[PDB]
Order: sequence, then structure tokens, then C-alpha cells
Amino acid sequence: KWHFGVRCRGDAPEILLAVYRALQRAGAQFTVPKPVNGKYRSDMYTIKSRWEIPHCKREGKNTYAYIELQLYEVMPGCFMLDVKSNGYKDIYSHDLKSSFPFLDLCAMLVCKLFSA
Amino acid sequence: QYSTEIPAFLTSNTLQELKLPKPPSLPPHLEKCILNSNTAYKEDQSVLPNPNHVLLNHLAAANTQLGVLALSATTRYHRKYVTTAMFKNFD
Amino acid sequence: AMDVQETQKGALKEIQAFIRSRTSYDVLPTSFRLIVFDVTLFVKTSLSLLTLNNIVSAPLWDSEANKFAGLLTMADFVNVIKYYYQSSSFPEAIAEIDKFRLLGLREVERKIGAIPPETIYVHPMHSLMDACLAMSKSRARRIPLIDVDGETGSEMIVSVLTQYRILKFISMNCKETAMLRVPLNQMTIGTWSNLATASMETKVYDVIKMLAEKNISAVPIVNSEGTLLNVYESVDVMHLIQDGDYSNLDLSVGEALLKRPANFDGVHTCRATDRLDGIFDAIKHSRVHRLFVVDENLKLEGILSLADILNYIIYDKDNFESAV
Ligand SMILES: Nc1ncnc2c1ncn2[C@@H]1O[C@H](COP(=O)(O)OP(=O)(O)O)[C@@H](O)[C@H]1O
Ligand SMILES: Nc1ncnc2c1ncn2[C@@H]1O[C@H](COP(=O)(O)OP(=O)(O)O)[C@@H](O)[C@H]1O
Repeated sequence: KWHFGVRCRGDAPEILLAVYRALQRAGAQFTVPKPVNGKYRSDMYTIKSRWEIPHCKREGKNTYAYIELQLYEVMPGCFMLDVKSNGYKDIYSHDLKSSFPFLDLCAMLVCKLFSA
Repeated sequence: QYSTEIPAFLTSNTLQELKLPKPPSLPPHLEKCILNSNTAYKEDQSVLPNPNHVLLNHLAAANTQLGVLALSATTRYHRKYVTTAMFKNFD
Repeated sequence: AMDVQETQKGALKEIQAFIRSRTSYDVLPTSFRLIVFDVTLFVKTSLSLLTLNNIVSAPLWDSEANKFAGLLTMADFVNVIKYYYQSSSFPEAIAEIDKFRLLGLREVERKIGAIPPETIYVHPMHSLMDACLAMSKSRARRIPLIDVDGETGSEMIVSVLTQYRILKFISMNCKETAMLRVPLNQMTIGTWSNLATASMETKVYDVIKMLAEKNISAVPIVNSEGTLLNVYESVDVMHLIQDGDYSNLDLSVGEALLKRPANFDGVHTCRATDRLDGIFDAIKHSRVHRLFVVDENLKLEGILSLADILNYIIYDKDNFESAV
């Protein structure tokens, strides 16, 4: 029953679109493809996002969460959208890796992918 | 370099179209999730095997039939591993 | 130092020293699962999730703040039921529970007196002694290990430590358990009078009132002659209410004990002449939650509980039930 990421079906860039819009609805910010003169490079399905962490926003602390997404073709027509955590960093100083708020954010994202 | 706006070309739209690249195929290690392992209720049902330090912090998901979201990630706490499994509403 | 009760005396000394020198971290397996619920989950859902995952408890997450939001245990249910039975002139009022989200169950409890005001837990890198003192200061039978990620201020629920898993840890790690050779009836340990007991004829809600009133986790069932037959645990209450049938509470104990899945840690017994050395061994290899002390003919004499044992080693020589 447990599996990495979330399943997707249909058209590869159709799914890329939905993920992008879903980020936009969460208020995450994201990298974007850049072609090779032409000409879109397969790494377009590698998205680095940055998320303002709400409970820190509530204090008014500028602490961010870094989340990388990656699409993989699984069968033809089936995809895993893989989500991984690059950690959290506040704009200040001065060494735990909690799954939170990373898991609370994947929760948000998944709500956006579905309410679409 | 971050950004707030939807790339334009993903609205052209959108069949036609570039005939753009595929994403890479699924690598063999995301085929298996250690949560599917309960060798351990003999007798401590919380024990998992050691994870694989590539897959620390990758979200995994699961069907509940209960109308909530099942999420989890694995992380190192000092020198031990905690896979947390979150059950959460949608609203 | 060189005879029973002087050898035990010294043996206990090493065991507490062992306890202080370890951390809660140390008790944990090197790779394990932790299940966590959102505080806003509905009560029915959370009950379905305990059973389905085969657990009796779960730490709650308050996800908007990123803060630990309490510990969910069968005690929460036992306390609300007691309250309704003692206060409501309306037997079907208990059904109301199902509408609550865990957060609103916890408010009812808060309002009702059933919960401490601030919120018991320890750092996993502090001493294991810290965990015991707390679990015995409040009579909680499990405790969250909570750390804080200083990059976010968010809390990190590392694990929940039970009394059972502390004792198992001690059983597997301390050679000196084998030197506790003093029979129970010589030491001062366990309860030996005023036992809350019940029979098959007894009604479940009466058993639940006993559990809440004496802050006990279980109640022995005896026959007319007082031979030990079985037990009714606060975890047993979970199996009656799991389908929303809050009228299963009017069942006799016997009827309700038939609805029990095999699964069941069993009932453990010792004679009064038994010593702690054998019990740590029972613990080493099996899931004991308590020992009923009985005679030749299985007649109940008293109860030796996990708190009882922990308390005996860690210390130098009507209302409400705690986290279960
Ligand atoms: N919230 C939880 N998440 C994951 N596993 C749990 C949880 N609660 C209990 N368990 C597991 O269930 C099994 C039974 O434990 P439990 O009945 O809770 O107490 P004990 O530690 O006395 O066995 C143990 O293997 C324990 O690790
Ligand atoms: N049926 C009972 N009657 C009287 N005292 C009890 C009973 N069961 C346990 N106790 C005592 O009350 C305290 C509660 O211990 P606890 O760990 O809750 O018991 P258990 O978990 O075995 O039900 C302990 O001192 C224990 O010895």
C-alpha cells in the first residue's frame, strides 16, 4: 500500500502544468525550465520550490522550506511525482532534520493537486 | 533562481507542440518503501529495517479508505532513524 | 552484598545507576515507525486508525503551529464515558462523542478536569531517569519524547516511551536482574487489599467507572470463589466502541469479553513466593502488563503492576485515569 510520491496518469507536460499551478496555489515559489538555445531540456521535470513556513510567518520570522519535486515515467502513461526535502533555513544563524514542517507542506501540496 | 509565475509555454496550448522531452524513468530504489516491512511484530511492531540514505526525506503516500491523508518521511535522528507516518484530514 | 535482600539491595543500586546513565534515545530501536494523528481528525476515524494499525495510542500533532498537541490513549475515552455515566440522566447521550474532533474531545476533558494544564514530555537526549520520574509523578504509563528543531522552532516528536519498553530494556541490558532473588512477600511492593475486582455478570460501564475512579489500567475478573478467570483492560474498551456502538457498554463483562480478538497479551500470574528475577525474565521474552498474584488454586491475592516495579527500582530504599 505505501509508495513514494504521488501517482499521476496522462500527459507528461499536462502533469507538469498541474504541479506548477498547484505550487502557485500553495504560494510556493519555484524554478522554471530554461531551453538549450531551442529547446526544452529533460530536467524541466526537476522543480526546486521554496515555501514560506506559515507558523514562522505567524511570528514573522523569515524561515523557508526547500522542496525538490521530480517526475518519473513509470510505465508508459504512468508517473510518480517524487517529493523530497532539502531542509529549512531562516535568514539568520547562528543539527536536526525534522520531517516537519516538510510533511505538513506535502500535505498542503497534495490538497492543491487534488482540489484542482 | 526562484519565481512566482506559471511558465507561459505551458498554455500555448499545448498538444502541438515542441514534442517536448520525457521525464526520466523510475530508478529501481523508489520501487520499495520500508513501511511495507513488518518483519518485526516478534515482538516490536515499530521496528523497521535500516533505511537507505538516499531516500531520507522523500515523501511517501498510501490509500486509506477512511477519508484522510496518509503521509510519511524517514529522517536521521542522531544515529537512529525515525519514519513518521502522518494521518491527516484534507479540508 | 553477599546474601538475599543484601544481594538484592545492592543489585537494585546498579539498576538505577544503569537507568540514570542511559538516555531515552538509547531505548529506541535504530530504525522504527511512529504514527501521528492530526488533532483535527474526527474521533471515529482515529479509533478506526488505531485498530487498523494495531496500536492503542498515538501522539497528536497540531499542524498549524507545528506543535505536539497531546497524547491520545484509551484513558481519554474511559474518562469521557465515566463522566457521562455519572452526570447524564440520558443513556444515549454518550453517542454524542462521534461528532467530536480529537481537539474537541480534549476540550471536554480539559473542562471536565481530566487533563493536566501543561503537557508532560521529556527531551530524548536527557536521562532515562527523567522519563521515569515523570511517568511516576503523573501516573502516566507512557510518555512522549519531544525535541525542538531550532531552525524552525517546530517540535520533533521522536517517540513515545512506555513503561513496558523501559523494563524490557532493563531486562535485556542489566545482568543484575538475575540477582533480585527476594520473594515478593518479603518486600513491600504491589497492592494486596481493596482490589477492584469484577465478575462476568458485572456491567462494562461499572468496570469503566472502577478504572477511572482508582486510576487503574485493568480490572481482574473472578468467579464467586474468587478464582482468577480473566481481566478487563482499558484497551478492551477500544474494541467495544470501535464501530460506534456505544450501547455495547451495557453489555455484561462476559458478553464483551467474547468480542475479543486473539491477539491478547494474555493474563500473567505469579505466586507470592515468586521473586523479581523471574519476572524480568517473563518481561524479557513476553509482553506482560501486570502480574496477578495467586495461590495454588488460582485464587487472587493481589496485583503487581508495571508502575509498581519501576517505582520499586527507581526510588532509593474517585475521578480520573492517566494516559494508558
Ligand atoms: N504511535 C505509534 N506508532 C508506531 N508504533 C506504535 C505506536 N504506538 C505503539 N506502537 C507499537 O505497537 C506495539 C505495541 O505497543 P503498545 O501496546 O503501544 O505498548 P508496549 O510498548 O507496552 O508494547 C509496539 O511494537 C509499539 O512500538
Ligand atoms: N484491581 C486493582 N485494585 C486495586 N489496586 C490496583 C488494581 N490494579 C492495579 N492496582 C494498583 O493501582 C496502581 C495502578 O497501577 P496500574 O499500572 O494502573 O495497574 P494496571 O496497569 O495493572 O491496571 C498500582 O499501584 C497497582 O498496584
